[PDB]
Amino acid sequence: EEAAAAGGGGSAREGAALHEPTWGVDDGE
Amino acid sequence: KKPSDYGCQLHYKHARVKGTLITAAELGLVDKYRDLKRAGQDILTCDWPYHYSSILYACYGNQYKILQMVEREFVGSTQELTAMHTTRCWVGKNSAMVAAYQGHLETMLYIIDLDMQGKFTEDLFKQRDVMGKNAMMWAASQGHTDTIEVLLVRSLYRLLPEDCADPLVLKTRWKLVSLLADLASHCRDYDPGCSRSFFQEVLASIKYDPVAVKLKDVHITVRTLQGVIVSAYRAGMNCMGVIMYCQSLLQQARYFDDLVAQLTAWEVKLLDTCRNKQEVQAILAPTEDDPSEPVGYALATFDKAFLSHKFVQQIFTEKWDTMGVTDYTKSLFGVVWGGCSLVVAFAAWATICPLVVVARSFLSPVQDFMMRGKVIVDSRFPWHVPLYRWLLTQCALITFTVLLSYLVFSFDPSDPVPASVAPLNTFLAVWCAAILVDEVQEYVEEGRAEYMSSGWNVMDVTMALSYILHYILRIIAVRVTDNLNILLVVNDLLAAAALMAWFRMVSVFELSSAIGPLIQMMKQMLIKDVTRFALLVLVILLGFSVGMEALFQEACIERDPTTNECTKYTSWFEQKRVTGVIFYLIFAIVTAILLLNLFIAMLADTYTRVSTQAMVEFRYRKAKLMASYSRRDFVCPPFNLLHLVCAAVGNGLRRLVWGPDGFTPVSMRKNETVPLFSWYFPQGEEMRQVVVLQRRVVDDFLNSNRVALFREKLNAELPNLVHEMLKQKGKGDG
Amino acid sequence: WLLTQCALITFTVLLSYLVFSFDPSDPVPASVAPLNTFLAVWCAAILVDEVQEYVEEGRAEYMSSGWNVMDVTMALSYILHYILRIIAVRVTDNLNILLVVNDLLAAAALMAWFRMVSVFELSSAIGPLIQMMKQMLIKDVTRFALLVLV
Amino acid sequence: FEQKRVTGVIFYLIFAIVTAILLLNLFIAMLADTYTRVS
Amino acid sequence: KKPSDYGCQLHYKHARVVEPESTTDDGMKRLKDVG
Amino acid sequence: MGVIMYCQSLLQQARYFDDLVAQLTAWEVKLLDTCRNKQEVQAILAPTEDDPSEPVGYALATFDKAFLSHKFVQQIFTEKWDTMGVTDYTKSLFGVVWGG
Amino acid sequence: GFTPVSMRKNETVPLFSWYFPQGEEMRQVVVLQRRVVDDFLNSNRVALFREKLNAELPNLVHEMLKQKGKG
Amino acid sequence: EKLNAELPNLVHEMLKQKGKG
Ligand SMILES: CCCCCCCCCCCCCCCC(=O)OC[C@@H](COP(=O)(O)O[C@@H]1[C@H](O)[C@H](O)[C@@H](OP(=O)(O)O)[C@H](OP(=O)(O)O)[C@H]1O)OC(=O)CCCCCCCCCCCCCCC
Ligand SMILES: CCCCCCCCCCCCCCCC(=O)OC[C@@H](COP(=O)(O)O[C@@H]1[C@H](O)[C@H](O)[C@@H](OP(=O)(O)O)[C@H](OP(=O)(O)O)[C@H]1O)OC(=O)CCCCCCCCCCCCCCC
Ligand SMILES: CCCCCCCC/C=C\CCCCCCCC(=O)OC[C@H](COP(=O)(O)OCC[N+](C)(C)C)OC(=O)CCCCCCC/C=C\CCCCCCCC
Ligand SMILES: CCCCCCCC(=O)OC[C@H](COP(=O)(O)O[C@@H]1[C@H](O)[C@H](O)[C@@H](OP(=O)(O)O)[C@H](OP(=O)(O)O)[C@H]1O)OC(=O)CCCCCCC
Ligand SMILES: CCCCCCCC(=O)OC[C@H](COP(=O)(O)O[C@@H]1[C@H](O)[C@H](O)[C@@H](OP(=O)(O)O)[C@H](OP(=O)(O)O)[C@H]1O)OC(=O)CCCCCCC
Repeated sequence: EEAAAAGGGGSAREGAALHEPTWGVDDGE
Repeated sequence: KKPSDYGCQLHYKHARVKGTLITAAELGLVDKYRDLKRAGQDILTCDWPYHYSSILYACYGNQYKILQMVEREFVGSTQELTAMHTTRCWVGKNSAMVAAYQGHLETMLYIIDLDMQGKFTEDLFKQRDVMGKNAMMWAASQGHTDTIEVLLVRSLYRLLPEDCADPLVLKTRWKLVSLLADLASHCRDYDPGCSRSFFQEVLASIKYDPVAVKLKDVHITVRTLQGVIVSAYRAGMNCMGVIMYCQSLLQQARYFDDLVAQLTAWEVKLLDTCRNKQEVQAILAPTEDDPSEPVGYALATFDKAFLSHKFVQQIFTEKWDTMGVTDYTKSLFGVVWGGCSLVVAFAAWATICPLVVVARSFLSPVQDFMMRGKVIVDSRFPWHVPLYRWLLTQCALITFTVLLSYLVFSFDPSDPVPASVAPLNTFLAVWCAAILVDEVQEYVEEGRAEYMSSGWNVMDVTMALSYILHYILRIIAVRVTDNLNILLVVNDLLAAAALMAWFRMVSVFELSSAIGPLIQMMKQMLIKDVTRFALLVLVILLGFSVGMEALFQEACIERDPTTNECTKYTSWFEQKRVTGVIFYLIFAIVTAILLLNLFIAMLADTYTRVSTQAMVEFRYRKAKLMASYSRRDFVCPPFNLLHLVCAAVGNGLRRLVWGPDGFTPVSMRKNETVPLFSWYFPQGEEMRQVVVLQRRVVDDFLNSNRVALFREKLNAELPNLVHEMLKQKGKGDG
Repeated sequence: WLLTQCALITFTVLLSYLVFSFDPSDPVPASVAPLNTFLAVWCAAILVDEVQEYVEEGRAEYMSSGWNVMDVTMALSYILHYILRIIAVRVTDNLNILLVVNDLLAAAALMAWFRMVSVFELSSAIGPLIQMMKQMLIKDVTRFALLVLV
Repeated sequence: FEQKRVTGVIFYLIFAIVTAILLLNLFIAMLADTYTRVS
Repeated sequence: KKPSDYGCQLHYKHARVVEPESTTDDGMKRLKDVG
Repeated sequence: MGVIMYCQSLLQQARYFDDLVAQLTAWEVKLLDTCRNKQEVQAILAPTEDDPSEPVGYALATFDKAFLSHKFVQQIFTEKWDTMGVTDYTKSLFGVVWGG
Repeated sequence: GFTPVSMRKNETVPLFSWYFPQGEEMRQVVVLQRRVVDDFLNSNRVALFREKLNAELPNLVHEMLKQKGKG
Repeated sequence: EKLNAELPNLVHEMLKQKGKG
């Protein structure tokens, strides 16, 4: 999915169609 | 095996496995239609109970093939072909209605292609039938959403002019027609030899060389309307009027309420892109070049979002009330000095208004004097102020209901014969005669639409028509015939006419903002909610009234020979009967509670719906009123009748004496030889300054849509741009 | 649908003509009249039609319309009115069961006329009054009538 | 006889119903104005 | 064929007569009235 | 459309999932507005030979209010049930007389 | 054959006439349902993510500055 | 409230720099 959603979508559903960020959240404080 | 869990829950449960041209038209046999027409018998053999030709069964049963054979083989001219498609049904449908009366894209696209190419002589899609329906109004009523779009694309194409040559008005004509040519794209012609697409001769004559589809690309979307509003403006048309016209195309379709709400949100975005009044009246004004008024079209099609804006309520106010007399109520000085000037100048009105109407029809220096004013319009020439014409109307309205309630509180059982006519009882019969003349030339001159959707024109007929019918049926029930029960119908016609007059007199509160959206509510939870709940109660009350008779009916059996004794407990020792009538009347009271509870919750729905729109309906009923009196003459309905008589006499004179005189007092209210506002058609070097000032406003509007349609092109790919800035972060590259 | 409703306005006209054109001083053929027994054949054939659309379309579909109850209950009452009138006119002539006979025909004449608001189901503006009165008798009445009773 | 007291009372019933409905319509307009201020 | 669909629906209805020299600025639109 | 109706019938007998029935009823009406004409409405609701799964007759069987009330689902019934326009003859002056 | 059935609710015929296509109608319906519902399913993937980027917006901006911390 | 309504324009300015510099 990281390679199919690398340039717009190779799963033919504009991405891998179940794939997003989740860039990453922090704890801090 | 057995299916899934989803299997036995969603899957399909059951188990499965002639001599006329008409019946060769409906079935679609081309050669059998060609052979029997070479013997013929007609080409318009019409069957009896419904008046269908042999053409209108091809349009019926979706054969564009044999409609195309007749257009190739058996036709001589344009004028002969349109006589075949315009052969009405027994209801009145032509060829284009029947193909839109039921969803037949493949036939509708043939007729439209015959209409783009100019092979007709009448507007085939603009004709009506018995019900006044249209080809676009049948396809919207039945709901065939795939022939509605094909009729939308035709009316958007036909808006754009074919004579101008601008590169963006020729691109978007190519991109509307090729939305239809790609819509058919199958369905070739009947000849298996020379085969060609439908819109061959229309994309050819357009002069434009273009230098897994989605459903964003085969339907009219919001970026397709924006290509029309620009290209209509770029080709030279009123951009405020193209938005109102494309809106009222899409309200006719009933299935594009997501595009109606966008076009409304552009006629409110363009309407407050203006700043001054000089910019409002530069984009709402007609010129010599485009004569299109958009203010008169909005109050013809009842456009409550336009017609109640801050800037539209400002251009009506500076003609209706330029002095602020409507705010001499919120003060003690205003009520005393405004009220005292009203009873003076209504006393002065009723004594001079007959003397002006006589001395204006044949006393020409006065008619040229009464035209003076009406551009200054204010207290210097007070008979042209449209607020003042409304005040005299409401003063001549209360005077009728005082002189009518004095007619009924001053009746006595004292004298029958010299009281049938009176100086009062006959004067109001002339008054009510001149209300009925007023409603005729209101109905005739405007029309049936704005008559029934108005203030109280339907009510003001009945209080005028029943008093006249009181007045006549009292005259001929003293002298012509002697006396009957006809005398007691006379007291009911005066009881209706005295009731309807006092309920007419609450039109003095059309302008109050506290008592205004309270009368319009109470009209609306009385002509909607009560006349549909009374039909329900009449069925329920007639069932209890039948069921009482079946409960009290007798059965008399104590006799030895025949019919001797008979038990009496009717009302419509035997202590059993009252028990059943008590339980029956309890079931009726529970029924009365259950319907009084549904009537009160019915009305509280209507209060919530008419008071979420209190100050938009009010500012729309106000501007339908500020526009009605700005065209209306100062003669109220009691002197409406004197104006018709002196103008019929006084203009018959100046047909014998001097000839091309003109300036006659015209025999109509709501004058036509006036553009509504004085800032309309601006000849001279004010046209050059409007056209500059319009193009400033519209060009700054068209690129705040082009910005706001760019942010939606970025909302569609927001999870694709976040993934690209996150990789352009210094994980990989800086 | 229109022949269903035109055969249903016809039923409550003939039923309400029966209670008005009822002559009391009439012998024992007032029980078996032509009009009194044609309406009993009618309500016989309504009951056989409800057992057909009880077995075919089921039970959860049958008890989800609200008019299938009133088709039974005015048929079952008039067909019991037709029997007990015959018995109470030549077999046992007493006012104990006679006042039941006049009570069934009153019950069967209401549910004829409550059945005739069914023509308004397709009309807008009276259609939503058939549904806000039906849902009121489903949801609300059976929890407020148990407190008015207390 | 002569249908004489019936013609007037069918206007007595129209006038009383279309007034009592018109007051009740105006009392729902006051219950729902004071509700929005109470609440 | 000379009118359009937009034309029948939106243009000014009646036939008027062009005044010879009629201004529409705020003053001088009122020369016939004020004097 | 069958899976959205099936997953909603699951979670409505689960009784403690009302933030998910509100989302699956909102996706059932969002699918039925992506559909633009009648040709696309009856192409997501039609059972083909591959999957013989009707979602219309299953919405009738589980008493679905939000589906059968929709303006594109009220159109497939009235296309088939009327097909002549004789309901719309009762909104004219010359039609109530002849129709009656 | 074609004897009058005593059972009402004719169960042989389907509900609508457009139910089971047999040919080129079946190949067109498949092209129309893939066209519609692939643009239903895209506009839910975007509209769910927008509610994730609303509630977690100061964490995307903080990850764009955290790269100054590492690399 | 400015960054809510104009959020896809901040993300587009972070990618527009790939366009210029
Ligand atoms: C022999 C003479 C005896 C007469 C006996 C009279 C006894 C008192 C009866 C008083 C009722 C007189 C008629 C009702 C007066 C009235 O309320 O206003 C007159 C007009 C109202 O026009 P509008 O423009 O002002 O009011 C709206 C408004 O302007 C909307 O904006 C428009 O929508 P639109 O713009 O989209 O078109 C409406 O148009 P539409 O019709 O299409 O909805 C329009 O009607 O009344 C009518 O149209 C007549 C239609 C029937 C009205 C109901 C009558 C009231 C009586 C009901 C209770 C009877 C119960 C009987 C119980 C025994
Ligand atoms: C004391 C009772 C006062 C009642 C006041 C009646 C006022 C009549 C107003 C005019 C009637 C129009 C509206 C009536 C239409 C109608 O359908 O009648 C309603 C029904 C209510 O049940 P349902 O069929 O809808 O059956 C429901 C329904 O199918 C739900 O939809 C289901 O839920 P579901 O959706 O999940 O399937 C329910 O199952 P559940 O248990 O799960 O909830 C099921 O029970 O009521 C009636 O038919 C009776 C109303 C009129 C009464 C007529 C009979 C009275 C005759 C007695 C006369 C007394 C004379 C005796 C002395 C001589
Ligand atoms: C054919 C004629 C038929 C009869 C029509 C006569 C007029 C009757 C119509 C309406 C008057 C009744 C309604 C008045 C309501 C309250 C009046 C009021 O509230 O007043 C408010 C303002 C105050 O003015 P302002 O300071 O705000 O600005 C004005 C200064 N400016 C002009 C420079 C801008 O306006 C004014 O007072 C000016 C208004 C005062 C005029 C009303 C009293 C006049 C009495 C009799 C006139 C009869 C003439 C007969 C001639 C026959 C034909 C030759
Ligand atoms: C009585 C003499 C008083 C001076 C005469 C001149 C006064 C005159 O003729 O005005 C009519 C008056 C207007 O309404 P009225 O003054 O009561 O007050 C309106 C209302 O109260 C709001 O304040 C305003 O709404 P909004 O918040 O701003 O939106 C509205 O302004 P606008 O919205 O309209 O701009 C106000 O006009 O209505 C009558 O009460 C009946 C009077 C008797 C009429 C019958 C005459 C016989
Ligand atoms: C004489 C009747 C002949 C034709 C039969 C007509 C059969 C029939 O259904 O009409 C019922 C009739 C009129 O009501 P009617 O059905 O016409 O109601 C309209 C109809 O539903 C339209 O289709 C609706 O438009 P749409 O669908 O939403 O687009 C429209 O809403 P709107 O959008 O316009 O606001 C509705 O107003 O109501 C009666 O009084 C009972 C008489 C039943 C007669 C029983 C036998 C005597």
